[PDB]
Amino acid sequence: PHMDEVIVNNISYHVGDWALLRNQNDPQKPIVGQIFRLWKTPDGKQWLNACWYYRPEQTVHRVDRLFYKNEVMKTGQYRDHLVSNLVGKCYVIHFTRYQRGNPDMKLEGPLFVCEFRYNESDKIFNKIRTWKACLPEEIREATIPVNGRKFFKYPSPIRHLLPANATPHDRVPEPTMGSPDAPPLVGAVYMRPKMQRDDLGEYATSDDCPRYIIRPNDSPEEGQVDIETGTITT
Amino acid sequence: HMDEVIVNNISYHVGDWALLRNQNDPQKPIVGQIFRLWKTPDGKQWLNACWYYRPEQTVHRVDRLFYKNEVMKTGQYRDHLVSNLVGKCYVIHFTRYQRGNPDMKEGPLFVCEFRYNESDKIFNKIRTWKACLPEEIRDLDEATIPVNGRKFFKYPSPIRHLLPANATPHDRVPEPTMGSPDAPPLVGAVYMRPKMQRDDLGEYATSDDCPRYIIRPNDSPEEGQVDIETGTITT
Ligand SMILES: [Cl-]
Ligand SMILES: [Cl-]
Ligand SMILES: [Cl-]
Ligand SMILES: [Cl-]
Ligand SMILES: [Cl-]
Repeated sequence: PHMDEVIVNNISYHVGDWALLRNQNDPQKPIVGQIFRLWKTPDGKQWLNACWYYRPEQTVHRVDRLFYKNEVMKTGQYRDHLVSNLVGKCYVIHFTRYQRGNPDMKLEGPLFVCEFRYNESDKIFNKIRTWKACLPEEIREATIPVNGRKFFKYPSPIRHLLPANATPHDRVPEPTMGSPDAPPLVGAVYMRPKMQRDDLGEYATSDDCPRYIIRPNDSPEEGQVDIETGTITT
Repeated sequence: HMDEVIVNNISYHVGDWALLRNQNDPQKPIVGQIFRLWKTPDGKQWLNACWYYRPEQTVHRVDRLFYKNEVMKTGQYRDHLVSNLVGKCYVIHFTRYQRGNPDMKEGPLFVCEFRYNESDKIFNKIRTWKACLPEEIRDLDEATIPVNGRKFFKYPSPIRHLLPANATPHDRVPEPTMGSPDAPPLVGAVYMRPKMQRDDLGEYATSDDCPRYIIRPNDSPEEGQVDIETGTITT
């Protein structure tokens, strides 16, 4: 609670900003996060606190779970970093909002989409339906409407990590830890029975899937696909 | 991002000296000074205090002397839940307490002369006291009431009884033992060293010399007024 701004490599950061931080577990895949607090310590160094958002490969989940192209999940981790950890800006958008249009902004980096909060303790994904309560209180934006947008969802990036002797009644596995001051080195996958009803299109094995979701190999043959965001309009 | 914190109907502000619950000893609180306060997304209120050790919590020569209520400054800037605050206190700078008294009224009176190196176990006399404070009050001037002819009783180490039975003047500096990591050491250690002839700060009981403003154990003067709580004597 000292500073309203910090500058790193000729770039400003403020509380509320979406930014990337150095990951000690993978120097090429940065931690995606949002700054909640800035300050200076007695020694002159500048510090910040960001709520960590995990990439799919960093979570523990069923092997059949599908993700959006650039999906991230919010955690209960709020961590302190030397501002010299910042490696650039990005932008995380709430899926419900992104369903209806694009952010009216000039993104200064990669765009990530979030639909779920991740319960690190019980390994449980929960749809966030009140984005506002997730943000720092001192920031609680326009949107460019798009006609009928759909989302390609893709299989787990760590689906190849299912144990050879897995069963649908296995205990939920633990993530693998690397550096203590970093996101999990790698999550883990496990097996469960199919389901009939699937309101949010979470799993590839479910009988039902929402109409705005295109599951792998469904392969439509009409519309315009945005390779980068894996979105499609028609 | 907070201005003040109210615990048990007591207001705490940055730059304040206070007592924090010590998980190694519920009746011997951590002495600290509040460097900053803030609220986390969940609403809990936090603070960052610079820890100050008591003698029993440090590693030092078995013949080291200490003032009554002496504390040392450390490099430990720790975060606490403000619920940890158990009371106010005040830490005064030896050189100041040497000339007189603080001109104010909210708890136990400690004095600090030395800062403590946790890596090499070195005590270094503090000459620039303002540099140890939070930036916000670093240049704030305080009132001191002059007291002529004040001397200090020094006291033998409270953990002298922990000297190994086979100690020598050339044994390596020992390590403290840690209890809770969310707390200062459960207890420090003592070791032996050859004594010195010149000792300006009156640090050791075996030194030939001792400055005039210090009175070592057994060296009792048969005149003057003694304040029991602080071990100060005048006239
Ligand atoms: Cl899952
Ligand atoms: Cl760091
Ligand atoms: Cl595609
Ligand atoms: Cl010593
Ligand atoms: Cl705590």
